[PDB]
Amino acid sequence: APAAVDWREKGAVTPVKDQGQCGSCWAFSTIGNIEGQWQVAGNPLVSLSEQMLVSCDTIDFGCGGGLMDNAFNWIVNSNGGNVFTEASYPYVSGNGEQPQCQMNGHEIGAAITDHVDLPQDEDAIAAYLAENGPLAIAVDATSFMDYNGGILTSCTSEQLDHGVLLVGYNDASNPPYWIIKNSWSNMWGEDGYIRIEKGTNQCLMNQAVSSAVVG
Ligand SMILES: *[C@H](CS(=O)(=O)c1ccccc1)[C@H](CCc1ccccc1)NC(=O)[C@H](Cc1ccccc1)NC(=O)N1CCOCC1
Repeated sequence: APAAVDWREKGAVTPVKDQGQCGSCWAFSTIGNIEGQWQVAGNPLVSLSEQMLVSCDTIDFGCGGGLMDNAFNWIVNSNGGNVFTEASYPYVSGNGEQPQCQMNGHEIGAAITDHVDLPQDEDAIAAYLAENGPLAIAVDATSFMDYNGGILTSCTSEQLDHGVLLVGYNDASNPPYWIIKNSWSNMWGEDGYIRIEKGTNQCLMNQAVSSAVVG
């Protein structure tokens, strides 16, 4: 594994989004991972549709919550592997509205075939990230609620309750850190991102790391 990687610099990460007043973090985590896997496979970066998941994934609960594992399963087993573009199916649940599922002639932005789980092992996660692109992860978000910048070192690490996107790390820092894309707009945190220390399982970040498989 290299000393640092930042997939934003490598072209695999779309702008920061805003889930709004909807518990759809799990959909943003899933979609962010697919956006990265699709780009790393050699396709142009394209923003994909969280709304598709919020409205159409019948395993998960829309704004009531969900799991990235379920969302990847729904895409593959119920939507033919297809993921619609954000342009085709824009996000409208930010004020809590939850319209019926559309499905119908939507532009297909990406396709996946499966998903994989990573071990609860920060070194293995870093190596896989560096080779393969941004990863869906779960965290305890308790300490995110009052984040105002810098690197967390004493994150509350009690119970997973939020899905986010792991986009990089930097070991050449006191302390080493992960770089995480949140879905609370670009006004939150460090332009929508948070850094947490790497190597002390901050916020339970190692516990539920996954990635879609393209091709
Ligand atoms: C998204 C997290 S958040 O940013 O909205 C948030 C909210 C409150 C505290 C901390 C973070 C989402 C919020 C769900 C919600 C809905 C209404 C009111 C309050 C909270 N969280 C989830 O969807 C979590 C994500 C998760 C992913 C992977 C592992 C563990 C958790 N999942 C979740 O709540 N469930 C999935 C399983 O079934 C029931 C609930």
